[PDB]
Amino acid sequence: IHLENVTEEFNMWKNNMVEQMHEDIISLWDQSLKPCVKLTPLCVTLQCTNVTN
Amino acid sequence: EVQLVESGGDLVKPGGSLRLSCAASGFTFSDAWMSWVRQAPGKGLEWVGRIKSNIDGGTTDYVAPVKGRFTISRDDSKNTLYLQMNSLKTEDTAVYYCTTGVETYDFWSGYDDHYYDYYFRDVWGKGTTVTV
Ligand SMILES: *[C@@H]1O[C@H](CO)[C@@H](O[C@@H]2O[C@H](CO)[C@@H](O)[C@H](O)[C@H]2NC(C)=O)[C@H](O)[C@H]1NC(C)=O
Repeated sequence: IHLENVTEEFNMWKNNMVEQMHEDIISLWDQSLKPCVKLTPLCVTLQCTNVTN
Repeated sequence: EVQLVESGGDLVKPGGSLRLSCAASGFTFSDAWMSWVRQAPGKGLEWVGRIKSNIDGGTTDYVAPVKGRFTISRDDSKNTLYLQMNSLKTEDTAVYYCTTGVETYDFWSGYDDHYYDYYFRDVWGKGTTVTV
Protein backbone atom coordinates (compact mmCIF):
# COMPACT_ATOMS: atom_id res chain seq x y z
CA ILE A 1 0.00 0.00 0.00
CA HIS A 2 2.42 2.73 -1.27
CA LEU A 3 2.37 5.46 1.45
CA GLU A 4 3.07 8.24 -1.13
CA ASN A 5 4.40 11.43 0.52
CA VAL A 6 6.15 9.70 3.54
CA THR A 7 9.95 9.85 4.18
CA GLU A 8 11.16 7.37 6.87
CA GLU A 9 14.64 7.11 8.50
CA PHE A 10 15.54 3.51 7.51
CA ASN A 11 18.60 1.78 9.05
CA MET A 12 20.21 -1.62 8.55
CA TRP A 13 23.06 -2.45 11.02
CA LYS A 14 20.40 -1.83 13.73
CA ASN A 15 17.37 -3.69 12.27
CA ASN A 16 16.45 -6.30 14.94
CA MET A 17 14.81 -8.44 12.20
CA VAL A 18 18.40 -9.58 11.39
CA GLU A 19 18.80 -10.91 14.95
CA GLN A 20 15.36 -12.62 15.04
CA MET A 21 16.12 -14.46 11.76
CA HIS A 22 19.60 -15.44 13.09
CA GLU A 23 18.04 -17.01 16.24
CA ASP A 24 15.20 -18.66 14.23
CA ILE A 25 17.56 -20.24 11.64
CA ILE A 26 20.07 -21.49 14.27
CA SER A 27 17.10 -22.90 16.28
CA LEU A 28 15.36 -24.56 13.27
CA TRP A 29 18.74 -26.08 12.32
CA ASP A 30 19.28 -27.52 15.79
CA GLN A 31 15.78 -28.92 15.97
CA SER A 32 16.34 -30.89 12.79
CA LEU A 33 19.13 -32.83 14.50
CA LYS A 34 17.19 -33.77 17.60
CA PRO A 35 15.99 -37.20 16.32
CA CYS A 36 19.34 -38.13 14.61
CA VAL A 37 22.08 -40.63 15.56
CA LYS A 38 24.96 -39.55 17.78
CA LEU A 39 28.26 -40.76 16.37
CA THR A 40 29.96 -41.24 19.65
CA PRO A 41 30.60 -45.04 19.49
CA LEU A 42 32.86 -44.16 16.60
CA CYS A 43 35.35 -41.95 18.63
CA VAL A 44 38.02 -44.60 18.58
CA THR A 45 41.57 -44.93 17.28
CA LEU A 46 41.25 -45.18 13.45
CA GLN A 47 44.33 -46.83 11.84
CA CYS A 48 44.80 -45.08 8.45
CA THR A 49 46.70 -45.61 5.13
CA ASN A 50 46.63 -43.99 1.62
CA VAL A 51 43.87 -44.65 -1.00
CA THR A 52 44.61 -47.40 -3.52
CA ASN A 53 43.52 -45.52 -6.61
CA GLU B 1 55.60 -51.07 17.35
CA VAL B 2 57.36 -50.56 20.75
CA GLN B 3 61.07 -50.21 21.24
CA LEU B 4 63.49 -49.40 24.02
CA VAL B 5 66.34 -47.62 22.32
CA GLU B 6 69.33 -48.49 24.40
CA SER B 7 72.65 -46.70 24.45
CA GLY B 8 75.47 -45.47 26.70
CA GLY B 9 77.55 -48.65 26.64
CA ASP B 10 81.25 -47.96 27.05
CA LEU B 11 84.64 -49.32 28.14
CA VAL B 12 85.09 -48.77 31.83
CA LYS B 13 87.07 -49.97 34.81
CA PRO B 14 85.63 -50.59 38.36
CA GLY B 15 87.47 -47.37 39.34
CA GLY B 16 85.02 -45.14 37.48
CA SER B 17 81.35 -44.58 36.67
CA LEU B 18 78.95 -45.33 33.84
CA ARG B 19 75.44 -44.32 32.93
CA LEU B 20 73.39 -46.59 30.68
CA SER B 21 70.07 -45.47 29.32
CA CYS B 22 66.99 -46.35 27.17
CA ALA B 23 64.80 -43.94 25.22
CA ALA B 24 61.36 -45.14 24.35
CA SER B 25 59.84 -45.16 20.91
CA GLY B 26 56.07 -45.64 20.44
CA PHE B 27 55.69 -46.38 24.13
CA THR B 28 55.94 -43.53 26.58
CA PHE B 29 57.18 -43.61 30.13
CA SER B 30 54.46 -41.65 31.90
CA ASP B 31 52.92 -44.96 32.96
CA ALA B 32 55.91 -47.22 32.47
CA TRP B 33 57.34 -49.35 35.15
CA MET B 34 60.86 -50.30 34.22
CA SER B 35 63.55 -52.69 35.36
CA TRP B 36 67.21 -53.52 34.66
CA VAL B 37 68.55 -57.05 34.54
CA ARG B 38 72.09 -58.15 33.86
CA GLN B 39 73.76 -61.23 32.51
CA ALA B 40 77.44 -61.83 33.08
CA PRO B 41 79.00 -63.95 30.33
CA GLY B 42 78.48 -67.60 31.29
CA LYS B 43 75.71 -66.69 33.77
CA GLY B 44 71.93 -66.57 33.98
CA LEU B 45 69.74 -63.52 34.49
CA GLU B 46 70.21 -61.43 37.62
CA TRP B 47 67.75 -58.70 38.45
CA VAL B 48 69.42 -55.33 39.19
CA GLY B 49 66.43 -53.15 40.17
CA ARG B 50 63.04 -51.56 39.30
CA ILE B 51 61.53 -48.09 39.15
CA LYS B 52 57.78 -47.42 39.36
CA SER B 53 56.19 -44.64 37.37
CA ASN B 54 56.56 -41.18 38.91
CA ILE B 55 52.66 -40.96 38.82
CA ASP B 56 52.61 -43.91 41.29
CA GLY B 57 55.29 -42.36 43.58
CA GLY B 58 58.63 -43.00 41.79
CA THR B 59 59.49 -45.73 44.30
CA THR B 60 62.45 -47.93 43.52
CA ASP B 61 63.46 -51.46 44.42
CA TYR B 62 67.04 -52.68 44.29
CA VAL B 63 68.67 -56.05 44.55
CA ALA B 64 70.89 -56.30 47.65
CA PRO B 65 74.26 -57.32 45.93
CA VAL B 66 74.03 -54.31 43.56
CA LYS B 67 72.32 -51.87 45.88
CA GLY B 68 73.77 -48.38 46.34
CA ARG B 69 76.39 -48.57 43.61
CA PHE B 70 73.66 -49.22 40.95
CA THR B 71 70.69 -46.79 41.01
CA ILE B 72 67.69 -46.08 38.78
CA SER B 73 66.04 -42.80 37.73
CA ARG B 74 63.65 -41.45 35.06
CA ASP B 75 63.75 -38.34 32.82
CA ASP B 76 59.97 -37.70 32.34
CA SER B 77 60.48 -35.47 29.23
CA LYS B 78 62.20 -37.44 26.48
CA ASN B 79 61.13 -40.88 27.77
CA THR B 80 64.55 -41.91 28.98
CA LEU B 81 65.36 -44.46 31.66
CA TYR B 82 68.71 -44.22 33.41
CA LEU B 83 70.96 -46.66 35.26
CA GLN B 84 73.72 -44.77 37.06
CA MET B 85 76.56 -46.88 38.23
CA ASN B 86 79.46 -45.72 40.44
CA SER B 87 82.39 -47.39 42.25
CA LEU B 88 81.91 -50.84 40.79
CA LYS B 89 83.35 -54.27 41.43
CA THR B 90 85.24 -56.70 39.22
CA GLU B 91 82.15 -58.87 39.58
CA ASP B 92 79.94 -56.38 37.72
CA THR B 93 81.02 -57.34 34.22
CA ALA B 94 77.77 -58.05 32.41
CA VAL B 95 75.37 -57.31 29.64
CA TYR B 96 72.71 -55.03 31.01
CA TYR B 97 69.26 -54.78 29.59
CA CYS B 98 66.30 -52.47 30.20
CA THR B 99 62.86 -54.13 30.16
CA THR B 100 59.18 -53.06 30.55
CA GLY B 101 55.67 -54.58 30.31
CA VAL B 102 53.29 -52.98 27.83
CA GLU B 103 49.62 -53.47 28.75
CA THR B 104 46.96 -52.50 26.20
CA TYR B 105 43.27 -52.72 26.96
CA ASP B 106 41.12 -51.82 23.94
CA PHE B 107 37.55 -51.61 25.11
CA TRP B 108 34.59 -52.44 22.92
CA SER B 109 32.42 -49.81 24.51
CA GLY B 110 32.68 -46.67 26.60
CA TYR B 111 29.64 -47.79 28.79
CA ASP B 112 31.01 -51.11 30.33
CA ASP B 113 34.50 -52.52 31.01
CA HIS B 114 33.31 -56.13 30.39
CA TYR B 115 34.24 -56.91 26.75
CA TYR B 116 37.71 -55.83 25.47
CA ASP B 117 40.96 -56.87 23.69
CA TYR B 118 43.90 -57.39 26.12
CA TYR B 119 47.45 -57.38 24.52
CA PHE B 120 50.67 -57.92 26.63
CA ARG B 121 54.14 -57.14 25.08
CA ASP B 122 57.48 -57.80 26.85
CA VAL B 123 59.86 -55.18 25.51
CA TRP B 124 63.64 -55.36 25.88
CA GLY B 125 66.50 -53.12 24.86
CA LYS B 126 69.39 -54.55 22.80
CA GLY B 127 71.86 -55.00 25.67
CA THR B 128 74.81 -52.78 26.65
CA THR B 129 77.77 -53.44 28.85
CA VAL B 130 79.64 -52.76 31.99
CA THR B 131 83.20 -53.85 31.60
CA VAL B 132 86.18 -54.57 33.91
C1 LIG C 1 40.98 -49.93 2.16
O1 LIG C 1 41.58 -51.09 2.84
C2 LIG C 1 40.79 -52.35 2.67
C3 LIG C 1 41.46 -53.43 3.52
O2 LIG C 1 41.52 -53.06 4.90
C4 LIG C 1 40.69 -52.72 1.14
O3 LIG C 1 39.74 -53.81 1.01
C5 LIG C 1 40.26 -55.11 0.47
O4 LIG C 1 40.60 -55.05 -0.95
C6 LIG C 1 41.12 -56.34 -1.50
C7 LIG C 1 41.46 -56.08 -2.97
O5 LIG C 1 40.33 -55.72 -3.76
C8 LIG C 1 40.03 -57.46 -1.33
O6 LIG C 1 40.56 -58.72 -1.78
C9 LIG C 1 39.66 -57.58 0.19
O7 LIG C 1 38.64 -58.58 0.36
C10 LIG C 1 39.13 -56.19 0.71
N1 LIG C 1 38.82 -56.26 2.16
C11 LIG C 1 37.67 -55.80 2.70
C12 LIG C 1 37.46 -55.90 4.18
O8 LIG C 1 36.77 -55.29 1.99
C13 LIG C 1 40.06 -51.51 0.38
O9 LIG C 1 40.02 -51.80 -1.03
C14 LIG C 1 40.91 -50.22 0.60
N2 LIG C 1 40.23 -49.10 -0.10
C15 LIG C 1 40.89 -48.08 -0.66
C16 LIG C 1 40.12 -47.01 -1.36
O10 LIG C 1 42.13 -48.00 -0.59
